[PDB]
Amino acid sequence: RPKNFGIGHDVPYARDLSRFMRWPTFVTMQRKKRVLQRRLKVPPALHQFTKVLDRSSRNELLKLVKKYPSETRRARRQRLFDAPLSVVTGLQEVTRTIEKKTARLVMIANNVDPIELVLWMPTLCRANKVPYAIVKDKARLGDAVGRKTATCVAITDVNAEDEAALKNLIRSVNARFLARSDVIRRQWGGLQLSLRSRAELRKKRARN
Amino acid sequence: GRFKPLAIKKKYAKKLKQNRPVPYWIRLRTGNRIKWNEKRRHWRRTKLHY
Amino acid sequence: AYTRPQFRRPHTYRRPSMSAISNKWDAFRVIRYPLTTDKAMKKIEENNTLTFIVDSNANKTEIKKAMRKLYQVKAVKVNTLIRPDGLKKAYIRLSASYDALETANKMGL
Amino acid sequence: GTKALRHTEARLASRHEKSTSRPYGGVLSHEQVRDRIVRAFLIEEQRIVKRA
Amino acid sequence: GKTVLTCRKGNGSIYQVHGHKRLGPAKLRILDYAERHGFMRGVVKTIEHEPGRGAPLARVEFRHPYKYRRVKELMVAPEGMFTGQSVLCGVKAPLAIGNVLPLGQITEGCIVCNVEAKVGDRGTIARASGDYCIIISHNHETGRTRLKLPSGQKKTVPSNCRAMIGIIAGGGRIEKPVLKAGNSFYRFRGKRNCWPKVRGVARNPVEHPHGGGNHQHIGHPSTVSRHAPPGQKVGLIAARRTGRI
RNA sequence: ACUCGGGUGGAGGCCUGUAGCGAUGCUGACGUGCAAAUCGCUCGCAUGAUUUGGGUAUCGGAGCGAAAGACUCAUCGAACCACCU
RNA sequence: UCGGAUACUGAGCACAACGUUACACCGUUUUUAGGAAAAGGGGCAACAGAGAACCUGGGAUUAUAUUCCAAAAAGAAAUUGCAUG
RNA sequence: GCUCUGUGAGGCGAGCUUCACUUAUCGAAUGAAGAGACCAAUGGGUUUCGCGUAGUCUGCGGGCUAUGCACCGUCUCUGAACCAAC
RNA sequence: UUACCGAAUCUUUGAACGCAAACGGCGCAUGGGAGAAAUCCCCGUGCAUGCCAUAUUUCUCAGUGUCG
Ligand SMILES: [Mg+2]
Ligand SMILES: [Mg+2]
Ligand SMILES: [Mg+2]
Ligand SMILES: [Mg+2]
Ligand SMILES: [Mg+2]
Ligand SMILES: [Mg+2]
Ligand SMILES: [Mg+2]
Ligand SMILES: [Mg+2]
Ligand SMILES: [Mg+2]
Ligand SMILES: [Mg+2]
Ligand SMILES: [Mg+2]
Ligand SMILES: [Mg+2]
Ligand SMILES: [Mg+2]
Ligand SMILES: [Mg+2]
Ligand SMILES: [Mg+2]
Ligand SMILES: [Mg+2]
Repeated sequence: RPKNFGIGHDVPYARDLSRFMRWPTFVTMQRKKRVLQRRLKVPPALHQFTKVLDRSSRNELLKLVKKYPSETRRARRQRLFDAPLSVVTGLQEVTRTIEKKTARLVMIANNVDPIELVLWMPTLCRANKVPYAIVKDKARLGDAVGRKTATCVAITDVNAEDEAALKNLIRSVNARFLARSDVIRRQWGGLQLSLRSRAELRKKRARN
Repeated sequence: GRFKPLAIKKKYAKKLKQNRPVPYWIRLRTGNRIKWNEKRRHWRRTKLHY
Repeated sequence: AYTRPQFRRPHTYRRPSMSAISNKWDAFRVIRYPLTTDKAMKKIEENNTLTFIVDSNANKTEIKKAMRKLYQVKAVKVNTLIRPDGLKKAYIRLSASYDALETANKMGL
Repeated sequence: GTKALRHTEARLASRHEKSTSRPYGGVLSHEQVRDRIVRAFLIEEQRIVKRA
Repeated sequence: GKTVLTCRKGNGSIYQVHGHKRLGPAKLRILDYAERHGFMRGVVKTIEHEPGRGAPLARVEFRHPYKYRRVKELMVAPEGMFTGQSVLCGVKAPLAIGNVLPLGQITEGCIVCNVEAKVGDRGTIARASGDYCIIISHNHETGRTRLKLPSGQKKTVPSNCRAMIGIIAGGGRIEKPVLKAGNSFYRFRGKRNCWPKVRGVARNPVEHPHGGGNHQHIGHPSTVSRHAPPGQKVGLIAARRTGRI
């Protein structure tokens, strides 16, 4: 029992309308907030968070952070009847470790509610010459530290078994940021066309 | 006419049983002041427009 | 897999959610006092029909259930009126099996 | 075939009191049904021919 | 002074359109995908009089594009739009009376009605009875046809704009003299509290700028400035010339 | 060529005139009245832009007016209430 | 069983939300809006519109009756709910 | 006038206008009901993250500009109609 | 009986708030009651909006937001 679906024949079976549906406002706006900031010309200070550590490099580093967990509340109490090495976490603690330059690698998160919290941080590691890397999500620095989000993480120090595992990462990290610090302080980002308007331009130049 | 919310009927009912001469025995109390009811109402005069 | 022009919020689970005598209404609050006017005395003997001022908020079915309990007798019908004065007045007619006369005199009337 | 029942009594009326036992019986005049039965058939027969 | 009647009509109190018996907006069908890539056949069902309006409105019944239901829809009728007529709205609608097809696909010189200025706005130009607008040019390179508005007035609109074919029905209303003050009582019964029109010179000095004085006369030119504040902008407004022509 | 009889029909902000709505004249009665605007006769409209109940909307430097500054609760060339006072 | 409400919609109104306002005692009347609880939020607004199952007789009153009447209901109905064979 | 106000390409003159652009903004329509693409780039870069060429740069890890590979990327003059037969 | 004050009682409403309202109207849910050949009927309690907190055994979800 085949059905014609020409216009003005059989009624269509209900095709997906997600693309043309009227969404809840918070949906339309998080979509547009993301569109808006690709297609504006972002500043080099803020664009640098769009550039980010290569994931094969990232995945290596977050596994390192996971190797040096902060002690859990159950154990910290238990230790204190008398600390284990762990990653510095927290914007305030991590800020010191940078300034005191005790930090020997730092992991700024890519996304942050006000990027202002961390927007300065890459310039601050670049100044103290602390290796640093931006990384995709504060949620992953989150779970890596057992927090549900981490704006930052600091590998201030490590056991001898992981010394080189850190060092190659520090140079696979500042290879992309701290080494490129001259490049990073330059690249204005954004200005991406919509691919609904890139293709329109792909074809206008196709026709001329 | 017939129409009355019961709330209005309760009010005219209120004013109706309130429209009574003072009891005789109340005047015989010590220190009594009341004689006539000062709040007697008559439909042809004061109107309880409800 | 949306198939409406506009979004609609999804079903989400929803969890199900001092007086010793709370029922202040009562057979004794409903029925008040039998009425003893001579329109009502015409009904007890001629119509097998007790007359009562009865609580003004009481309804007819409650007045039946109250006669059944106070005076132990069935009321074939109970057409109430609320008096111009504001009291409600039930003319309850008893079932023929129940005399309205034997009962009213049993009632001290 | 239909009676001018008030809807106050239409609920209590027999079903066929408000219709004839024909397709579209309570809705269309017999000619109006036949207009369709033709128009259904003849129009489809032209479409079946427009494939040729 | 005191508020001028021109200003009070803006409160739109007593001065609102009547329209209880009005059938609703008389528009073209929603600019569906079907309009944009084919056509929708709707049969005209019945030609109504909308009170307060000259043109008859038609009741074309298009089948709903996306669901099993039929969508009756109301638009001011082109003349010769009989009931049972099958209207064809859509981009590749055939060019006939009553059909609603893209304006840039209508032949140059043919006359159209119920034209829509903005694309998709559902028909705003040439809707009054007898009215129409000839298409006077296409410009396929820029996709904007011109057309002559029912007033001697050229206008460019996109060819994607819909238009209906033919004159709007009910033309020639105005030709018949009204004769009776009572006859014009009813044409405005279904319209608004527009009528009778008291002359402002017959009004008082409080009521109107023209009002008052012993001989009833305007005291200053009746040709008011465009920038005159409301309550002042009475008489001939921003008039470029006066006089019989 | 489409005219002359005769009927038919019942048109009209058509006519006479009730009801109803008015309100011209007597400058009549009354004029500390029946009445803080009424009475009498006369008169005007009375199929209409008519009259009318209910509901509802629009008011105070505002409303509403077929326009008399008319009307907006006996109050109007700016209601009434209170207040400043 | 009458009328009204339960239970219509109408000119209309306005809660909600949202917006505006120094301020909601404003405005739209749906809400830049996730309004389904088992496509366009809730409500109100007509005792003359829509809706609407009952009639008579009475020897039945001082006063009510389409309302009262008593088992031969003076009687005769229609109607709603549930249930019953 | 300024501001709202961004982006490219120009020219002119000592930041001004043309021209395109599009994310602000504005108007419209809509029950936000079918936009573009696949037809392929003076396009993109997190599973596409990568290679190769020349130029330069280097925190020796790679970068950057040009450039070409790949990959993102690919399919074709009134009737009735729904409730599906990966 | 007076005076005082702890325990209560405190009807319809009212910010009034379950929905209305010139309606002593009408709900849904919960428990009770009477009752009755269940339907009806009375009763109690909850049921407004906004917002904050919380989901303490961590509720159910939505987004071509970010990632994985
Ligand atoms: Mg009097
Ligand atoms: Mg009254
Ligand atoms: Mg009664
Ligand atoms: Mg004058
Ligand atoms: Mg003036
Ligand atoms: Mg003159
Ligand atoms: Mg003059
Ligand atoms: Mg006449
Ligand atoms: Mg005459
Ligand atoms: Mg004057
Ligand atoms: Mg309405
Ligand atoms: Mg109602
Ligand atoms: Mg009625
Ligand atoms: Mg009734
Ligand atoms: Mg009488
Ligand atoms: Mg309440």
